[PDB]
Amino acid sequence: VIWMTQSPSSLSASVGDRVTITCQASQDIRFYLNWYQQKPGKAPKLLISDASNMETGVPSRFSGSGSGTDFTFTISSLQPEDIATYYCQQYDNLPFTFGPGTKVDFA
Amino acid sequence: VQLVQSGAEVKKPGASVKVSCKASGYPFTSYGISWVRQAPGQGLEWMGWISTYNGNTNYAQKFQGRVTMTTDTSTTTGYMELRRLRSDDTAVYYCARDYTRGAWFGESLIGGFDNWGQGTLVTVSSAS
Amino acid sequence: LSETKCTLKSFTVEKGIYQTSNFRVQPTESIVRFPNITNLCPFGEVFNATRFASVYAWNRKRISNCVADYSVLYNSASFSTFKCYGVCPTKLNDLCFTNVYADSFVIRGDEVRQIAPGQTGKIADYNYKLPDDFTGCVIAWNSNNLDSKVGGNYNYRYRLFRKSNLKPFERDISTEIYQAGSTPCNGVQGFNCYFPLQSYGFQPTNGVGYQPYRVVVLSFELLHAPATVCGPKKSTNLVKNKCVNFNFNGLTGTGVLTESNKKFLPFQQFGRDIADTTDAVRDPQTLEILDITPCSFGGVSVITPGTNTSNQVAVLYQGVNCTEVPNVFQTRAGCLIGAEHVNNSYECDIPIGAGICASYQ
Amino acid sequence: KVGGNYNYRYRLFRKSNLKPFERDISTEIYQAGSTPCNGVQGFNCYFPL
Amino acid sequence: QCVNLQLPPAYTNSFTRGVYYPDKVFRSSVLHSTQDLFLPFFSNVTWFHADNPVLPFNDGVYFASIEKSNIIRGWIFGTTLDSKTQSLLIVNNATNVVIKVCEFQFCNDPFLDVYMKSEFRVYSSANNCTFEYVSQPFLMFKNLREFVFKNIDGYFKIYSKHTPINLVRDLPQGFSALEPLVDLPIGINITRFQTLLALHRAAYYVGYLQPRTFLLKYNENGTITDAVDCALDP
Amino acid sequence: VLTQSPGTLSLSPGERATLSCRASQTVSSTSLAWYQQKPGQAPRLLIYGASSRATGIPDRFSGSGSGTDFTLTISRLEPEDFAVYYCQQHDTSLTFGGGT
Amino acid sequence: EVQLVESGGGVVQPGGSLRLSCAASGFTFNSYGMHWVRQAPGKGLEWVAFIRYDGGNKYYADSVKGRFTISRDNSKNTLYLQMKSLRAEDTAVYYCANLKDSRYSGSYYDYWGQGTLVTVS
Ligand SMILES: *[C@@H]1O[C@H](CO)[C@@H](O)[C@H](O)[C@H]1NC(C)=O
Ligand SMILES: *[C@@H]1O[C@H](CO)[C@@H](O)[C@H](O)[C@H]1NC(C)=O
Ligand SMILES: *[C@@H]1O[C@H](CO)[C@@H](O)[C@H](O)[C@H]1NC(C)=O
Ligand SMILES: *[C@@H]1O[C@H](CO)[C@@H](O)[C@H](O)[C@H]1NC(C)=O
Ligand SMILES: *[C@@H]1O[C@H](CO)[C@@H](O)[C@H](O)[C@H]1NC(C)=O
Ligand SMILES: *[C@@H]1O[C@H](CO)[C@@H](O)[C@H](O)[C@H]1NC(C)=O
Ligand SMILES: *[C@@H]1O[C@H](CO)[C@@H](O)[C@H](O)[C@H]1NC(C)=O
Ligand SMILES: *[C@@H]1O[C@H](CO)[C@@H](O)[C@H](O)[C@H]1NC(C)=O
Ligand SMILES: *[C@@H]1O[C@H](CO)[C@@H](O)[C@H](O)[C@H]1NC(C)=O
Ligand SMILES: *[C@@H]1O[C@H](CO)[C@@H](O)[C@H](O)[C@H]1NC(C)=O
Ligand SMILES: *[C@@H]1O[C@H](CO)[C@@H](O)[C@H](O)[C@H]1NC(C)=O
Repeated sequence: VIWMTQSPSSLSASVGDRVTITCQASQDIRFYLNWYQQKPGKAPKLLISDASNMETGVPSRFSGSGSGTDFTFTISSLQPEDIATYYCQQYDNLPFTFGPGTKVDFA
Repeated sequence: VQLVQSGAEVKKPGASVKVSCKASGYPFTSYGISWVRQAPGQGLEWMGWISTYNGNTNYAQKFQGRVTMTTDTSTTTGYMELRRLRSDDTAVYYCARDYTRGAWFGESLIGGFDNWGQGTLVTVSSAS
Repeated sequence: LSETKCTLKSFTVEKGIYQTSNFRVQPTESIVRFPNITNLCPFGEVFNATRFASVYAWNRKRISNCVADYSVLYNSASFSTFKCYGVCPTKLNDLCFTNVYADSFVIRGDEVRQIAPGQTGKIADYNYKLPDDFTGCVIAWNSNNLDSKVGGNYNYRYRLFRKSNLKPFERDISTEIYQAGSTPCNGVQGFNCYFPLQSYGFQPTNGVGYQPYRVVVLSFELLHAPATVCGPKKSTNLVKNKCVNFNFNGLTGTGVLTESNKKFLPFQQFGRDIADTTDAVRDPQTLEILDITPCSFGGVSVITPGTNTSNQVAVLYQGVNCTEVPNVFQTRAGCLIGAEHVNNSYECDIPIGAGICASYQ
Repeated sequence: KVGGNYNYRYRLFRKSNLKPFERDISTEIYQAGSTPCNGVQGFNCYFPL
Repeated sequence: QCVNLQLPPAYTNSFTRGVYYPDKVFRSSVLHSTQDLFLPFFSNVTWFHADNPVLPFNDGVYFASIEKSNIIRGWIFGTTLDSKTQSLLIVNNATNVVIKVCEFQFCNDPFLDVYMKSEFRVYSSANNCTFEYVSQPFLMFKNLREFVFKNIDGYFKIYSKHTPINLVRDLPQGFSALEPLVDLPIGINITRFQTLLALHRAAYYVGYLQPRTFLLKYNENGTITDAVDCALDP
Repeated sequence: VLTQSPGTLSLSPGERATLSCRASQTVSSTSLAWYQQKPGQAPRLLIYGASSRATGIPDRFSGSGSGTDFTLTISRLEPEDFAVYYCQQHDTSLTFGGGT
Repeated sequence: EVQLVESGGGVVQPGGSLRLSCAASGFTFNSYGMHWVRQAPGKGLEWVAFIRYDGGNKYYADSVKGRFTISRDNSKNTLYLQMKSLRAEDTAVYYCANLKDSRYSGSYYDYWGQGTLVTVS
């Protein structure tokens, strides 16, 4: 089983700030990683697939990069609508695994 | 793996001290427990060894009749008691996980004291 | 109907009843039941010993009442030899035994090949003998850095002389004088009188075949008794009255489990049928006796008029209740699905069995 | 080579065995424990070749 | 402390006696054929009065006793019966059965000295012990106690049965199977044995087992209720 | 009895260090170990079995020896390598050296 | 247009069993492999099981493997999860989803249902 981890567990940031979230895989998963954003009471929404591929409809302020065990998700300029928990999921090998999730607060 | 011990204690001469050693992060009964003493500014002195599996013990010649070791397998904790305390027994008492002797057969092994604790300071002064 | 056409290997099918397949109830879940052992087996204290015994006086260590992880041994890069007989080391990690014995000693490299069933030679014959039906694993490694000395380590010895070959698992430590001719010795060494044990020349500069090797032989026995040794075990809850896959103390199979009325005596762990299959077991944790019966199965027959009359069919599930199958009629022949039962009577058209016939009306 | 020919290498670490005729030339860091690497070599983090 | 305290043999018929469970697998409602060391039917069994000589062990022993006073406490099994070799000592006391294997230096005529209180006068020394086992007493109208002793592949196996008896200087007729009692991983040779009696300040029978094929009848409850000794007659 | 030398080894950072331990009697290589103790801290095992590295110990540390003469070496002293080292044997009873 | 609707949730006792289902519409259900994911209160997401488009190969997480069964009916456009030997730890909201994947499911689009709560008490 490939375990997933994230850092930090939580962060606080204001509107206009740059937000960086780190995801790590227990083993090399190439570029095969999905990034999901979840708000309370709702199902998760996909923002990025295959490490860097942006989903249609996702604002350009969002990005991501990385390979192997090392992946980063970035918001270049945080908006008030971006307060949510972000999860990273590997789909390289079954069973599939999600990370613990990183919580973003509004400072 | 983590080993923890009791806090510092002060005793009068002729009394006795019992030092605990709680251990976790490994199969407790697979490894023995060793005890080492170190007086201020002094080198390391061995006190003895106990098997967590069968309760078999071995003691250094200076502590025979003075030291008793016991193990609680339900709380994964070792203990060592030193009797007839003297002022020169003032020292830090360390507990470590042992791989110099087998727990089941009691034979010498290729290894050492793999994991140590914080050490319990015992002071033996008549004056408070 | 398509299955009937394929079974008969024909695109046209005549009126009749045809067996086309067999049905079988599949396991709803998989359950594992191993002994409740809290201590791990002392393998570390066997292989990392500071000193090892000689081959003439090999050492025996009994392993019992514990859990064993062989994944640390087979996957180790430290071993030069790891040969198993009667069992796979990768499958050993989920088997159970009544006892495991670890035989340990030191020999020269060239003698390692003698540590195997059916072998002969100075070691196989006079020092350490394994049976032809030996089950277990032979593990060995070079110890030139530990058991050799610059001036030679004559602390290790072997038997050179004997009257006859040893039986399996025998240990002979006699040091009395061997008479090689017809004239006796008086306990005194001399012509035709030799001390039976010889020392090994163990120097660090010696060739590979001459250097010392540490050997551990793991002998595995499975008598009819509560297993005292089991590999890494993950146990599950016990499920009854349903088709399940099970593993009881290393015994794998599939079937329905129920409380048994069989009066087992305390020393009994299981029963057997005339087919040599197990039909009852004792649960290794609760000590409850369970009956084992395999899951419902049987033939599937398709009833049809000729395809030149109709493409309609009915299906007979032979020997089962209609309630276990997933116009449903229960016959003594089994469950008939797709046919309408009527209270009239006619001449038999397509025979079903037990007085029941079917026809296209 | 007299000083050693380190031009030739082999894979020492992997998550699982290769299927027949597979070829893997990834150079990313292998995590051997439970703590992640950050692409950085260190404790429980080893370059696979 | 050892204390220094031959008659012609008497014989009896073992009609259908000494059958035991060959293995631990449950069977029922079946006739099962087995080859093992069994006491032949209607054999001539040696009868002693508790007269305690050293006897040969051969291939295994069927032992039985009839008593109402617990005189027979145990047995000695071994080869040399001295400190030169490992010997097996089996004794019963008021609370437990005690089993030891050591280089015992046995007395010339070993016994247990009874005053309620008892003292063992069995051996003068017990060096280099290799095996020890303690449990509840084996043994604990007259009491008929039956045992089977086997030593195969280093394993010393004991089977037993206990019933009342109202007969006098002989063994009863009828079928009764002996259940497994203990299986000890001792690893020693046995060629001779002796009985251990409690003497204050009963009778026993000895038969020998042979390699015989039996047909055993397991009833609906999985207990053996009948048997045929295939080599007895046509 | 185990004895070590020098009692105090004076070296600058970046330098190679060598520490000796000697025995009153022959000690099997399988029954010797080396430890390090930093100021205010419990001892930690560095080497066991004379020449085997303990878990978590950097490549800077190594050792060798036989008979009555054993050595601990550090290829290059880092600021964290400045500590008191002890040699131990458990071939007969169990004893420690005086430390260096 | 695309919808995924879970049902069959509720409260059950420990050691019991429960059958969950997910109706699908607006998309080619019979073309995609399907996943189950659960989320305990105050916790992150946990992947449960996957089934291929043809209803053949099935996969499970170690936490549910041997207890839970995954199945589907492509004629009724419905996904199912059959849970047995339930424990208190299984209390969670269960979601059916078509997770974007370039290796196994071949899904280009990512869809999730509304979720159904299962409580073990
Ligand atoms: C012997 O000890 C070493 C170091 O602790 C370990 O790597 C090795 O696996 C041990 N061997 C066994 C059988 O435990
Ligand atoms: C399991 O543990 C129980 C006590 O919790 C004990 O009664 C039982 O006999 C054990 N089973 C086995 C096979 O040892
Ligand atoms: C098949 O059906 C046709 C009428 O459609 C009939 O004439 C023919 O005889 C039938 N063949 C057989 C073998 O019954
Ligand atoms: C199965 O069929 C038999 C009659 O053949 C009936 O007695 C029995 O109750 C049925 N079992 C079930 C579960 O309906
Ligand atoms: C056949 O007769 C039974 C009563 O014997 C009745 O219950 C059943 O409904 C009848 N079925 C048909 C098709 O007439
Ligand atoms: C019994 O006989 C032996 C052998 O002669 C002798 O050594 C022992 O002292 C005698 N015991 C008594 C009580 O006389
Ligand atoms: C019986 O033997 C056991 C084991 O040696 C001992 O503990 C017990 O006290 C003995 N009983 C009596 C009455 O001597
Ligand atoms: C055990 O037997 C050995 C000979 O194999 C003998 O030298 C030794 O003295 C015996 N030990 C005791 C306590 O008798
Ligand atoms: C035990 O019996 C075997 C087989 O006859 C024999 O080789 C061995 O020497 C005997 N050992 C003793 C102590 O009698
Ligand atoms: C088998 O046991 C039952 C009680 O469970 C009893 O009624 C029956 O008579 C026994 N059969 C025999 C032959 O003893
Ligand atoms: C095809 O879809 C129809 C509903 O439009 C359904 O009734 C039928 O069973 C489906 N067939 C297959 C093979 O899925």
